[PDB]
Amino acid sequence: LTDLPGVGPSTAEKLVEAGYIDFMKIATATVGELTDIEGISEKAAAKMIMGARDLCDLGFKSGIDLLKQRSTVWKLSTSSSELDSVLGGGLESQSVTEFAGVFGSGKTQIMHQSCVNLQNPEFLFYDEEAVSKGEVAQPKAVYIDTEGTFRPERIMQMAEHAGIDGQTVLDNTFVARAYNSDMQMLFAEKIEDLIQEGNNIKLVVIDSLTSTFRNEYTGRGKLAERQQKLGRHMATLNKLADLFNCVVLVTNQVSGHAATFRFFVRKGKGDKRVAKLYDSPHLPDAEAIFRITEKGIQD
Ligand SMILES: Nc1ncnc2c1ncn2[C@@H]1O[C@H](COP(=O)(O)OP(=O)(O)NP(=O)(O)O)[C@@H](O)[C@H]1O
Ligand SMILES: [Mg+2]
Ligand SMILES: [Mg+2]
Repeated sequence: LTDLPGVGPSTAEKLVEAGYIDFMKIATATVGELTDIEGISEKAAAKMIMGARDLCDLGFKSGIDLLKQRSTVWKLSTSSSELDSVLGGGLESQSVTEFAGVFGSGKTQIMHQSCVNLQNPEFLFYDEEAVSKGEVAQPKAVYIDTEGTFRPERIMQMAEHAGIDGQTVLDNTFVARAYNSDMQMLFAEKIEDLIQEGNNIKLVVIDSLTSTFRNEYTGRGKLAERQQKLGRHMATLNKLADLFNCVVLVTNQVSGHAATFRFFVRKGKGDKRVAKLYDSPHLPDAEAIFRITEKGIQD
């Protein structure tokens, strides 16, 4: 931090104590965020922000440099061929993907499968020229469970069928049981703390993203307070995904909010499930057929 213009030993201590340990967080911070650190002037805050931006090279880019930025995105396999294809490779890091669907369509199953797949290095697709092995080493997941449906037995089972160690998944997955939107949102904001503690959080799951908000803001009169709260939640999720190059997955039961990739899942015959991609930034709408068995997601 002292490398930053105007930042000395004392200021650096104030910053690290306020959660600002890396340059990107400072480079992308508002003057308000820093000035509120107390002892950090608005003039110094402005100087270090401008300084961090330059150190991080946050300016105009064009040509081949545009491709380089896009290549920092790695993708996680869903264990389904059709689904990975519809996704253009797999679940994207630096974006939020929503799996919406009717009761029992498999939203939670997909969340569990992703936690398991994170521990199979062959399921993380990336360009080794833009993404180093070190960046995706010892990956960990965070599962914010707002429904109470996290099931360690299912993790063990899916892991077994995938040929990987179930306990290893459990050891590298953090679960937080949230009973309301306040806890849900706070846990999400605390993920940055886990990373500062040395945990390479590469997958974040929110199951469910919308349940608490709906139960708390039923009265369709104060829909403003609700949309404001959820919007701030989503903004935190998107920034977290971008800054820490990780995959953010969220579920939503449906029989409006921001999400970069949107799926609607319904049941097929028995084992069968059909997931319709109806919104993404660069892909055409398409449907993927897969199944959910004791092995987890397959086909
Ligand atoms: N161990 C398992 N073996 C085979 N199928 C399983 C297993 N566990 C779960 N399933 C399937 O997963 C279905 C439930 O999927 P689930 O992910 O909970 O749907 P959901 O969308 O999250 N439901 P909800 O949260 O209520 O809206 C079951 O009813 C089973 O068919
Ligand atoms: Mg993003
Ligand atoms: Mg569920």
